[PDB]
Amino acid sequence: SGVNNTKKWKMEFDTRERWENPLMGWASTADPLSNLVLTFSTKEDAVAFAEKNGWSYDVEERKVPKPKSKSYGANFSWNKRTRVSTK
Amino acid sequence: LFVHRDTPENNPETPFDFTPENYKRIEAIVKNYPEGHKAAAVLPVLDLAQRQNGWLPISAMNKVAEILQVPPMRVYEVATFYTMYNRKPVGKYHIQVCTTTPCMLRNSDSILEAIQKKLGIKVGETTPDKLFTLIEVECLGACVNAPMVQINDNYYEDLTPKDIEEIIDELKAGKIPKPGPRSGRFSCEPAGGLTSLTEPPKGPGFGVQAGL
Amino acid sequence: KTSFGSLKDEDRIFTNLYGRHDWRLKGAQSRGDWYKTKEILLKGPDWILGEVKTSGLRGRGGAGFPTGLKWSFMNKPSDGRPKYLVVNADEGEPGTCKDREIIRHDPHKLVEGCLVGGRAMGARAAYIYIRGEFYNEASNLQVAIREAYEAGLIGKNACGSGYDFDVFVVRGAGAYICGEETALIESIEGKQGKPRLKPPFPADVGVFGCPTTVANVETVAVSPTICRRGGAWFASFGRERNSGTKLFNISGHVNNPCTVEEEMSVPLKELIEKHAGGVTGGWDNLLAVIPGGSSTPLIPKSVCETVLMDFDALIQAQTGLGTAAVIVMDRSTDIVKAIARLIEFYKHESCGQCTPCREGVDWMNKVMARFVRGDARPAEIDSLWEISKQIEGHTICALGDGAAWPVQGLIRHFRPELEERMQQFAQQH
Ligand SMILES: Cc1cc2nc3c(=O)[nH]c(=O)nc-3n(C[C@H](O)[C@H](O)[C@H](O)COP(=O)(O)O)c2cc1C
Ligand code: SF4
Ligand code: FES
Repeated sequence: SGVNNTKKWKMEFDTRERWENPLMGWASTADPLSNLVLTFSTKEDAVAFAEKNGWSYDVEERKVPKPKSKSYGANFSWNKRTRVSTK
Repeated sequence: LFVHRDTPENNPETPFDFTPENYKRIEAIVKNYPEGHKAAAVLPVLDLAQRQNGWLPISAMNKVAEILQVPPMRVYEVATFYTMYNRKPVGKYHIQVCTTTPCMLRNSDSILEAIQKKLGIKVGETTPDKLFTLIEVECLGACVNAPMVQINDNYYEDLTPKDIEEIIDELKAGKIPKPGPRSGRFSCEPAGGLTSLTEPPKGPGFGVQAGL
Repeated sequence: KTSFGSLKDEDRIFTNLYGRHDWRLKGAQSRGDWYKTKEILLKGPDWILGEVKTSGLRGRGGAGFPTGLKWSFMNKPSDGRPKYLVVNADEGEPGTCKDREIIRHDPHKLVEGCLVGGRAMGARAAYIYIRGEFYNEASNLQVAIREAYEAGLIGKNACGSGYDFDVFVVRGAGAYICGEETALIESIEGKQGKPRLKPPFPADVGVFGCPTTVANVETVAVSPTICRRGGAWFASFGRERNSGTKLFNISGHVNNPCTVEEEMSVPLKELIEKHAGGVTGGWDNLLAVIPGGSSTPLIPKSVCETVLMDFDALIQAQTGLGTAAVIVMDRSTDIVKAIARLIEFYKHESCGQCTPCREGVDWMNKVMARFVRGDARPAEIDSLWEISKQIEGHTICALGDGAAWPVQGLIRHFRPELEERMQQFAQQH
């Protein structure tokens, strides 16, 4: 339930091939950027960084949970379906 | 245990249904509550099944769920929350000895051991004849009459090891002993003489204020 | 007035307390019950709520809230939902058996109280929740209710007053927690007896989700007499803000354990000696008293010398009046074992809903069991104090507080006994 890892903007790159090492079976890679992950305060900062480095990019708008209406009293509604059968 | 495992004696196919007269009693139970809230009848109806059957097999719980249109799990929750429901068979006489502090202070232990010796069982067990089951319970609300026991629906109070052994002797013989204190008083008045309510009570209208 | 006690029989409310007179309708009427009920109902809710307000009556169920103010939460316009009075006859507090005597020997006082109290709240019916173990008492109450229905005192056009009122009886199935007001409501609704968080308060969302007032049997049963004789008559008993008469239970190590009605603010010493025949073995043999049932902290003999039995006096003594169930322990008592058994009781009674009581009380029970044998170190005493404070005020309902307080009373007043027991165990091992 913690939301502290959703505060900042991230920039990662497209995933490329990983293959089994013939000797041990370890995951090999030839992608130098496979682990690169940058952090940004805003999406403008991330876009600015991508633009000056020549990377083409996709920006996905931040998804924020929409505010909910909570009411403990509704658990015992006289005539509504919100009444709970168990606690 | 608060989980169920099917056995040949206790499974969904074990026979149970309310008698025709108990169905009439159920109708009066359900009519005591607002329409749209039949689930309120779960406790009285579940107790009714126990009074007919003696205990609550899983099939009895299922029947109550069906009659009241409540999910069976919600009935299982009730059966396992309230301690008066017997989810295993009990003897003909369910002896329940209070051992909370007020009764403990007045020697409920001597009552508990007297029963165990006479019936030759331990707390929690049933006699081989299946006549008596013995357990300890918490305060039964008769603390000034300690030590005391409940057998089925009756209270037996101000007990001594002799008194309880006499009650068990009567029960073994098919007699039904009278409930209440066995020490000399009738209920909760102090022994040795009333310290209050000695004079005849006043009648209608006494002390009534003006304007009524 | 500055001295209290010595209540006269003319001023006692429950005149059939010992069941030596007919408990059915005819005996009740001859004793003054159901007299001018029609006039009281026609006076109106505000007049009835005024009398209960002026009487100074406080809740007899254990918490002692002012009754007139509490009942006035229902004195509001309707909104389409029915309104209910729920009478709490669960009577589960160890040491407490007063409500049992009212139901079985003075049932018509309770029935009339339901109508008068229900009228003040504008309720359509009263549900009397009585513990399932009180089978014979519930049947007695059921017989009285039928007589009231046949006589036209309740039901349609009750007492010819043009006010309809039903009185239902519903039995419990074995649960101390179902004496808590919201757990009682949940049990009536067919669920596990688990308390509700507040808000909402029952006067807004109660039984079946409707405006509800939960009142103790004794609180309800005295309201008709307060209306007939006046709130002023009631307030002339006991200290200021501690008005009225009170039913007491004196059990444990006394000569004649009994139930009795006595004035509020009676001295604890006077109550035990005048009515219970004194402490077993003499007053000098007294060790401790639990004054208001198992949920109230104990007090030592020194405190019991002069304390008064009312809400305010017992609070200043670091305890409470509770249900006014006096449990007396003489000096032959193993006080640590006595308290340990109460914690075992609360362990068996906790509903398990909320964390501090589900886990804390079971934890306290394990520690107390070791404290009985001395199989602990003194540093665990301050640990147990802190645990009890982590339960108190952190749980949904007051059962958690009711378990914490007895432990606190033991540590407050008998720490040397606990330490002595650990010292004895250590040398023996
Ligand atoms: C664990 C627990 C058990 C209770 N048991 C009872 C009871 O048996 N009878 C009762 O009247 N109140 C009992 N109460 C108090 C009720 O919650 C409530 O305060 C009372 O019914 C209100 O009525 P009153 O104001 O007239 O006292 C209990 C409270 C708790 C926390
Ligand atoms: S304090 Fe105990 S009895 Fe009360 S709600 Fe929490 S777990 Fe249940
Ligand atoms: S302590 Fe046994 S009846 Fe109350």
